[PDB]
Amino acid sequence: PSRTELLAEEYLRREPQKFRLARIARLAVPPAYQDVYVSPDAENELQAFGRDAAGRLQYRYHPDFVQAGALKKWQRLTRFAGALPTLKVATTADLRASGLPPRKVMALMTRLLHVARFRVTYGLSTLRQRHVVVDGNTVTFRFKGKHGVSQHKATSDRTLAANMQKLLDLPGPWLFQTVDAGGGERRRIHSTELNAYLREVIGPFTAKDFRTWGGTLLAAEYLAQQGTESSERQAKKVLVDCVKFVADDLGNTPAVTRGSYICPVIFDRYLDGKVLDDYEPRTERQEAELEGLTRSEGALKRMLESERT
Repeated sequence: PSRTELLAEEYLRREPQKFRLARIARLAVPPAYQDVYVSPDAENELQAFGRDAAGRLQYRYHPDFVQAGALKKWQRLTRFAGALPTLKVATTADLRASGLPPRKVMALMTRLLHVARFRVTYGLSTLRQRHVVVDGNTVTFRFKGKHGVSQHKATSDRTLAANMQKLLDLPGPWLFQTVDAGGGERRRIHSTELNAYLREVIGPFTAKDFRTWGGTLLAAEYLAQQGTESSERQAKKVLVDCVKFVADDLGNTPAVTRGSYICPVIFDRYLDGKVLDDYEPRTERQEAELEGLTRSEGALKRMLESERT
């Protein structure tokens, strides 16, 4: 199902009465909106959704996402991790579609933003057919990104490779195209269209969250692999190395990477001798809270959660 369809089996339906307190009224959801679902849980990032007068989805978010500087980076990232399982459901629904309809191509792109940390010189939405090489199940991207910075990313996925091969069957130069069955109607997917799709599937989170989350996860994995250091001087040197590694991956400078991409909580922990491993669930309940996340993703979520009071 789609995100809203998945949440429709959970959310309260607006009838002016609600059916399966003052928080809902504060959202000020326009009364003329149709099939309005509102959250029974106060914590949900998506607090309300409904259809406007043109049959378009409209959203009201938790005030924490609209208030100026309401969330620390670690808070935003833990909430983002909570949104990943739902994202996986939504993109799969679109990927099961036949051929190359717009939503399927955008789902493919979204998956690439997630797994490879691309930005939306080139970014994901401006890739050309020359920028991708498919060898069996391996898809390798090589392009010059923002400020001419290197981006080299390889992923192995049968359905990704198969879909990439379908795209490469179309006339170039552009990579991400949607086409009808006959072949006569073909156009590019542009950044505006993709960003709109992201609003649906991950809103209030944005494409940037894939890179802050992904950068933080890559950093945490890097540190876990290197292992802790006894010397403070040495441990801090490892942090500098880690920033360089992640910066190279993300196509950023080290300064911007440490400043904005790697959540510094992971560095605080490392300097105190703690890594991803140390944050694995210790009960069934804890593992259940991490449903839909990978081992590494779940461990990162718990590490970030350790910042809570």
